[PDB]
Amino acid sequence: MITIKKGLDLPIAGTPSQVISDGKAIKKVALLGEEYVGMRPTMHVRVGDEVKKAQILFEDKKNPGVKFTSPVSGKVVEINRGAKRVLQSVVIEVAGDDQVTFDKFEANQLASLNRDAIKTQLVESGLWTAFRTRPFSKVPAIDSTSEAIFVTAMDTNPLAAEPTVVINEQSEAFVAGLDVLSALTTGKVYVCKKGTSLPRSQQPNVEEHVFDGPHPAGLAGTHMHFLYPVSADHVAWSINYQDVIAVGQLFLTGELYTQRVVSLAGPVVNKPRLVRTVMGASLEQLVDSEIMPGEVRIISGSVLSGTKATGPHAYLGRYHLQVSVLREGRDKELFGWAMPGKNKFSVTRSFLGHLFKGQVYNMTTTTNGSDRSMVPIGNYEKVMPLDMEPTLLLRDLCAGDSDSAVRLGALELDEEDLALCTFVCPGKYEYGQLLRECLDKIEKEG
Amino acid sequence: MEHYISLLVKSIFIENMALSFFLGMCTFLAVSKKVKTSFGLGIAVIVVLTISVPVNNLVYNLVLKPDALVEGVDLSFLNFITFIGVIAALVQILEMILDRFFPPLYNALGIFLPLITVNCAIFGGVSFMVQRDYSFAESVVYGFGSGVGWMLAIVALAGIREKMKYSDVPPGLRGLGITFITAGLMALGFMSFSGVQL
Amino acid sequence: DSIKKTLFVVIALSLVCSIIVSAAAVGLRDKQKENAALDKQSKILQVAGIEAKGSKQIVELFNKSIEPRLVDFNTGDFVEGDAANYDQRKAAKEASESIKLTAEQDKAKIQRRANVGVVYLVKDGDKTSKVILPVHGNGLWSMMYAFVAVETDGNTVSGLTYYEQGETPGLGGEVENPAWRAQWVGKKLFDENHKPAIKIVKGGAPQGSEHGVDGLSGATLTSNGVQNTFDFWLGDMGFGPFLTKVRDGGL
Amino acid sequence: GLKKFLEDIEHHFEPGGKHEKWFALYEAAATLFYTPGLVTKRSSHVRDSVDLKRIMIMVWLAVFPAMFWGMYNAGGQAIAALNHLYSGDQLAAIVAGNWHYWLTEMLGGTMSSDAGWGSKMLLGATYFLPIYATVFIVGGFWEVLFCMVRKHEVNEGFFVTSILFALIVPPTLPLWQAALGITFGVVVAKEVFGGTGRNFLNPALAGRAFLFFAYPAQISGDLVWTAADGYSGATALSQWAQGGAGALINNATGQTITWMDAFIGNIPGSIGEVSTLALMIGAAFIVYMGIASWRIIGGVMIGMILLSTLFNVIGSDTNAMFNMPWHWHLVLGGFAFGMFFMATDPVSASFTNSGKWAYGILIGVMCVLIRVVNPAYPEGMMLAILFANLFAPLFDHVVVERNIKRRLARYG
Amino acid sequence: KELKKSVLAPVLDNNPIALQVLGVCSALAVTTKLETAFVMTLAVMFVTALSNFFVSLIRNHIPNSVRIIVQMAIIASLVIVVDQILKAYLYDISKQLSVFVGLIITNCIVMGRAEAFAMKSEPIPSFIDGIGNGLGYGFVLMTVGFFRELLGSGKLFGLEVLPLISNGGWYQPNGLMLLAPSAFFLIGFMIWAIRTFKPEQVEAKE
Amino acid sequence: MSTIIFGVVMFTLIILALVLVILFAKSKLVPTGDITISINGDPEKAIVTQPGGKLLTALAGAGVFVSSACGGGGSCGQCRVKIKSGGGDILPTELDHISKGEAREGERLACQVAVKADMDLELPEEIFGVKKWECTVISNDNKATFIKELKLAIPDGESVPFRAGGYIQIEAPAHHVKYADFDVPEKYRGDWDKFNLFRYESKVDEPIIRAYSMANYPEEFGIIMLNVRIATPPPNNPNVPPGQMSSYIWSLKAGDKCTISGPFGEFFAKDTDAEMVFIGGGAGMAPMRSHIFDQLKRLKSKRKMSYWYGARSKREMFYVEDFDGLAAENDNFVWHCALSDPQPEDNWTGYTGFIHNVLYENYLKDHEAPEDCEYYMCGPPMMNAAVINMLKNLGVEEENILLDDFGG
Ligand SMILES: Cc1cc2nc3c(=O)[nH]c(=O)nc-3n(C[C@H](O)[C@H](O)[C@H](O)COP(=O)(O)OP(=O)(O)OC[C@H]3O[C@@H](n4cnc5c(N)ncnc54)[C@H](O)[C@@H]3O)c2cc1C
Ligand SMILES: CCCCCCCC[C@H]1O[C@H]1C/C=C/C=C\[C@H](O)CC(=O)NC1=C[C@](C)(CC)OC1=O
Ligand SMILES: Cc1cc2nc3c(=O)[nH]c(=O)nc-3n(C[C@H](O)[C@H](O)[C@H](O)CO)c2cc1C
Ligand code: FES
Ligand code: FES
Ligand SMILES: [Ca+2]
Repeated sequence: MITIKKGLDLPIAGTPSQVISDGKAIKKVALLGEEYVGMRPTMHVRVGDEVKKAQILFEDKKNPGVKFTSPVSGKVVEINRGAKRVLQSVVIEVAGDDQVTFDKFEANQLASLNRDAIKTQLVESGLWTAFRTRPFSKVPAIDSTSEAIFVTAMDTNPLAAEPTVVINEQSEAFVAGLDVLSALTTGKVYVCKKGTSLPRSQQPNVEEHVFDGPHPAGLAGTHMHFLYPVSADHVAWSINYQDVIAVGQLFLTGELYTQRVVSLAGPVVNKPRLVRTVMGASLEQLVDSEIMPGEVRIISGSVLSGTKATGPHAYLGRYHLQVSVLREGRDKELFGWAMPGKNKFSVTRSFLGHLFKGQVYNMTTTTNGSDRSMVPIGNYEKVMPLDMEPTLLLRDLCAGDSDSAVRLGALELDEEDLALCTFVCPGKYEYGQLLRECLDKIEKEG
Repeated sequence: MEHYISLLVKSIFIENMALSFFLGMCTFLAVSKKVKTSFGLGIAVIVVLTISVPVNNLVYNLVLKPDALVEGVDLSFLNFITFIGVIAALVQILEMILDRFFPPLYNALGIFLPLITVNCAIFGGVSFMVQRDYSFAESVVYGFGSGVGWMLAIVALAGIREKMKYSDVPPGLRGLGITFITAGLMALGFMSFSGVQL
Repeated sequence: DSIKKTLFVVIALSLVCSIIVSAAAVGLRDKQKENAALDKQSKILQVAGIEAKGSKQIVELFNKSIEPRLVDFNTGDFVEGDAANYDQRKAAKEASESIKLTAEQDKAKIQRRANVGVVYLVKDGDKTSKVILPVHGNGLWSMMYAFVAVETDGNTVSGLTYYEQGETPGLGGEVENPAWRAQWVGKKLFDENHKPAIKIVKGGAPQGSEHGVDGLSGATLTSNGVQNTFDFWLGDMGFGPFLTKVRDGGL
Repeated sequence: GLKKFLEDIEHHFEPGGKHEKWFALYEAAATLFYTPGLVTKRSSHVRDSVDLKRIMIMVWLAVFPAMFWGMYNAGGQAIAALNHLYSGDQLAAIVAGNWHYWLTEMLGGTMSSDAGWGSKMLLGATYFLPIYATVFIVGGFWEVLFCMVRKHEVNEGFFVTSILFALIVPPTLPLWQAALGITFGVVVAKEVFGGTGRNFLNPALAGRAFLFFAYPAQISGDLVWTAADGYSGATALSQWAQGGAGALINNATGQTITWMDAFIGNIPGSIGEVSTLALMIGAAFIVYMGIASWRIIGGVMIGMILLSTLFNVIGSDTNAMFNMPWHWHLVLGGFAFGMFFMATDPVSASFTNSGKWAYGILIGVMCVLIRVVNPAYPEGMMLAILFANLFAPLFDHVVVERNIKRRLARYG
Repeated sequence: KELKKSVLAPVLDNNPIALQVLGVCSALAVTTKLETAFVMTLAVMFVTALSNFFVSLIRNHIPNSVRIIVQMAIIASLVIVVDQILKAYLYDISKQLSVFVGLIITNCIVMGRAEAFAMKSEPIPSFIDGIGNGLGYGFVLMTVGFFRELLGSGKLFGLEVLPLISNGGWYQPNGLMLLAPSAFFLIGFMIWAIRTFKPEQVEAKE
Repeated sequence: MSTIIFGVVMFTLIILALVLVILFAKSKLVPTGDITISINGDPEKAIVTQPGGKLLTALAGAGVFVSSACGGGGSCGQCRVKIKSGGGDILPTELDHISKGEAREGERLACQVAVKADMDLELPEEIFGVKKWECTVISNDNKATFIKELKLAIPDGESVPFRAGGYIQIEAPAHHVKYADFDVPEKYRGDWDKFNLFRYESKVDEPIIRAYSMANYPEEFGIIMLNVRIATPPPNNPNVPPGQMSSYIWSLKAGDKCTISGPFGEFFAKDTDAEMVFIGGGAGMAPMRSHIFDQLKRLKSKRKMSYWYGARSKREMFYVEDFDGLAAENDNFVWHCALSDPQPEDNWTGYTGFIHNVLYENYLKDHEAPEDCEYYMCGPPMMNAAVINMLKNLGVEEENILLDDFGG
């Protein structure tokens, strides 16, 4: 067992009840072109075209061979574009039951399969986009291999679903997916989980590793740092439990499996629970008549690392397994910075709120302060468990020194790994964007 | 034993050649960007000084000191030319030796010897040795301590200038002005060993 | 290129440079020595009360009035030698011509003392009006060198002048203040028992003090150095026997 | 009310307005009374409650016991020293000769020896408040000037620099020298480097080192630490260097300085460095909150104890400072003000948990060294913190270079 | 005129100490008083001009193996002559200037001009650029020594212009102006003021 | 007097001793032996040379001509070679044209490489087939007011093997020519005497080397066609010397002789099915004629093509008949021309304005997917900056935009 002690379990209101129910009826889905890192789409559909499930919508110019396929069967109704004609989303209206089908295998043939056949079926079905390479968090090249595939069978995000409830319903598909991954990988598959039991794959290279402690204990970056440190010449792949279930279903049935079980929670949600939905479902229909009145922010994913869902971006992300809704904090308070805070959360001990242990806060989207330079009081060390120097790495990210950033780390990191550092900064810095800029520089300069 | 360690501590701290005596300031203020390069330059300074000061002490005491050869003849007006020629020749010969025989030590520190062949730090060290009338072991210890103090100061300035990657310097001060101000603020801090008589 | 032309060039250049250098360096030695000496000559003429400006008048008056002599510290009797060119500061470090000072004997922290010291007799006609004793001691930052003029009795002070010091220009560098140096005229070096009685007093001196001069203000660590200087150089190891000889008579 | 008045004049200050060039001063007063009211825009849609304002107000509130005790102590020392020297019709002419005295007697207090805690604190305030006001105004001028010319928003941090500079100076500083010192501290040490969070030295002990080297007679000696006209008396790190622990004596009262007197703070010196008890009371609060560094404090303590014990062990028969124990170094001078409030500056210190220990140890070692073996200066804490501010980045360099070799071995 | 450009460009356009870092040691050391700064300016002018002249005379015959030996022989002979002249006539200034009279040999201006310009140019222009670089160096030396001597001691060239309190006046001298960091601060702010008016000298944001 | 002789003799002996000792230390410690330079893998044709010099002069002797544009000195960036074994360490100036990702393979600028140790070079895939020619000028007809077309005849039936978009290098000895020597017809003369640019003249004292892009396609055997713009002093300060080589090629006329050196090039077209959009201007008509004629005639590709040329006036236009003949026989190609200051004599009913505005408002704005085309471009400097900026605001990736700046 690996035990993490430096972190933060966020005490935000609206924790869900881990009971799965049926969600709203969805009539539109979409594929979001800005959430794939370094993706430049070559469109294969026009507004008015009719599509089938698992039918290609666009490809990648910078990643040859990768296909992004439709989750549902219907009609392309919107191709949204933004600044410099950047693709924002391709919206599809759900109508009919059409699909592209593939080959099906027995549950006992999957562990002994050709890597090229597995890769071909994955790329053609469009489920190859479930993987992400570390470093740079990009979809793998269809002609590459990795010696470590990390399965994320846990979750420590705030207001998140609990993977055991979902896996106990698709044990067979989960085991089939692990059996497919054991043949796809060159080496070992790491099923990172909590102490509770899960269905076991029985291939000799599929191993189970238990992680303990608060967030980030459930992020793939921590697992890679502790089990298989990555670098420029050691790359690992990452996949979550629902994508493994989808892989198992694809190889057992010959059909693309597009079924999510997401957590709908937050301080302004009446009944927080797990709901059944579809890949890319419309987030302005999934939350209809389920939130309190007022002005709120709808988020795809966690409040720590997520995308604000407004307008053309208001669809469930690809790598997201939860929806979060919280109020907007736009009040101005007379001497609000000098009040004794019984309702104010902080990692420091400057407020009265920490003296009431077991409290639950109705947190808003407020930035509790103005933008200021970094005065290091030691907050980044309290929340970062990896074996790095937080303050100096963040100052290298700020100053824009890419080389010393790579030396001090920055290649084992995602934008979700600096979410707590963005959280606890007294200068109100956003470090995910600085890390993405440094990684873009490092990937462009050869 | 106490006589030679007090001289070493004095040379390193009480009388710094970088921040107290102001010798070698152009190279000090120009090669202070990276700690690795400053460390290499400081090691080259240590070697050149510890080899240059004793040899010049020997040459002076054998030739140029009053009454060294003939009673009533002192050639103390050849100090400057003799010292500078010996320093230059010694540095060039050491550079060629490192360049041919030991390539790794050449890439390590021999690549700094052109910058040090004729520098004010070594000339001032030899001049101070002549003024202070040192013995041979005293000259060795003094040269070593002086080189070590110069290296310490330049590596500290390099560390500060690397920490300053986050600063926001006015455009007119960017570079030389802010490096001058930083060296002055370093001397203000090194002024703490002033009253010590060691 | 060619070694022959290289050696020709370097040898010709060496000759052309060395001729000029060694001709200029030897042609100016005597002028350099005179310029070095005139500074001490002017300091002594100033401490002796005589007014002089310009090397002409300085040399004239110093040669007509002041007479250097050599005094043996151990017995305080005159010794014959070359007094005009004696170098006490370099003699003090020589092992044969000096003495190492015991920790308790070293009250002024000078750590050594030459066997013979040079004194200067201010002479009017052939009568000895005063004697100028060179004293030195350790202060807070540097070694401080002074010139004290004593009258024939061996007690009364006629002047003081610190010609070398390196103390903070506004705190302990005030030993060069004319208003402080004017306090020394008329003081007494010894008491009724002929023991050192000069006292540097912290916090002002009572008006009418024959033995006390004002200490420096904010500088009690350089004022201690001056006190130690005089305590030593008026003692049994300093100018004590010579000053007793002067008191008895016959400068 | 005040909210309405603030948003109605906001059009005057936006570009093109009647008073646009004074916008940096309006946004400061607008955010001081009311919170900005902004929202998160990209990610981590919930933010921590702490900001620089609370950090600075918490460091500012911690020095109030020390400030008030320092004012009271300055008043009491001045009154005792005055009643020791003068009496009768001399005391009346000395009181009428100084405004610090006749203002204290005008506002209801008394300058006689039967004065209570109320008139002593008044007399100490008549010395502290002008210095604080001058420092604040003259340093804020340069802050606002740099922010206006460079188009920044004025930020807190000088709120702490100004008070920490005003409490580390003798009660009798001239005001023009305080202005010059705060000017050198703010402009040369902080603002030419970018402002708060972007320098490398301690801005308040770099304006005290300006006045210690430039005007050394008004910040040293025996005439500056008790505000009594014509009173000359030494402090206790100067009385120990002269004759040891047997020489610690208060000449104004004719009593021996005990260990409890220096710990409580009944001794002369810099306005607010005298009460170790009050300094500890404030430091415990700012350390509990996580704003100050207990690693730096422990390093300073370890270094002081080690070097003082070594000096006590090896001993000396000509130097009296060789026999000062560790519990006497603690309560004398500005050791505890510096250990607690000035060494713990986050911007000048080290950025690594392993480097903070070495930084504190160097501060303590250098303080004890400059105290004992440097014959010219009674203490060495402004000189030891300024020295360690130069080698703070080298310790981070060593720690990071050790961390990078651990990475390349694929174990980090 | 071809002359005035060559003599007046190294003063502000291509200043030695402020653009070509060469020459900081003597500028930091000898600028506590103004007489020493003047004498050092004149000495550096003389040595640089004549060394450029002679190196440009013999530039064609210098072997590449012993170039440094020959150039330093010329420079050291000139500096020895200068030091022997200073001791005979201006004795007191030499004592205050003790080691930085010899350090004119290793001053970077004298050697960088002999290497960069004198080996490649005729004799009469090398005298000219040596005089011009000496003027550019003396500009900074005199400008720094002015402030240091005025505010540190209240005197200019030894003449009392500000009456000190310990001489019955009103002025209290600044002690840092006689110490080490003051020269660093003065030269830094001077570089700031120079690069403010001529903003083509500003360095890249890197 | 006794001290002077002793001082002189000891001065001279000290200096002579130091010189002799440093010479003797040098004699034993520097090789002066010989090093061998290695090429692709063949034991034959391997260069041995003195350690004095760089890689450029060492490769220059053995008949191996690397692209040495901009007369070396670390400016062009085309003197790049791959070094297998240990050569010399990188220089910060070489980092200007070579990135940290490229340098790993072994790319270094040959100019800054200092030959003192043996090396192993892997030269770029058999470029040993480079020649130095001498040709007879066929014609020097004037194509525009500031552009002249130089034709050359390769002797003895030999033909230059090159690809569309490549360039040759033309070397010229020291000379002196006056702008009155130029044959500038009265059609384009009126603009010259307005500035009286016949005044200027230039002279050089050592030979110069420059590069020029060919204006004919590979299957046009036995000749080389170029477009050479005259490089006159700028208008702000006109007392600067004219263009050295540009004033020479304009001084040539029929029958004269000049020398050229080998086929080079990097501005090659990609082999896909995507649409191509050729943008040109000024002397950039030289590669754009070479690319277009290669596609429609030699390769006979059926891709969709388009050419957008931007001139100042109709007298500034040329090669019109050649393109109008292609647009008639082939229905894949289309041609458009846009003038900045159309005159009444031009009889102009067409596009007016800058070419980056004409291309956008007419064709690209309504295009179904402008990011899917290949853009080739060559023209004046601020025409490249205006077009690239317009294309970036449409979503086009720099991997599609192929730009050949005329030597920066
Ligand atoms: C691969 C390649 C292909 C090319 N193809 C072509 C082509 O097809 N057609 C074409 O026309 N060009 C082409 N060029 C450009 C051409 O080779 C050169 O850019 C240039 O024309 C060389 O001519 P020049 O030496 O006579 O002009 P230069 O002398 O190099 O031009 C210098 C310019 O600056 C001015 N100038 C000169 N000295 C000074 C000074 N001291 N101070 C101020 N101003 C000064 C001159 O008046 C002139 O305008 C190509 C370049 C490359 C690299
Ligand atoms: C050139 C134009 C003329 C100049 C203007 C005329 C002179 C100006 C002079 O009076 C100064 C004030 C300026 C200081 C600024 C800096 C302070 O650090 C800002 C500050 O107090 N911040 C705050 C403190 C607290 C209360 C708690 C942390 O919250 C804050 O808002
Ligand atoms: C614990 C803490 C201690 C501080 N100590 C000082 C100090 O000693 N001197 C000072 O000028 N500012 C001090 N500051 C304020 C701030 O750190 C200082 O202005 C920065 O150095 C500016 O970059 C302190 C701030 C904090 C939070
Ligand atoms: S003076 Fe130029 S380097 Fe020392
Ligand atoms: S110009 Fe020859 S390499 Fe750049
Ligand atoms: Ca003596």
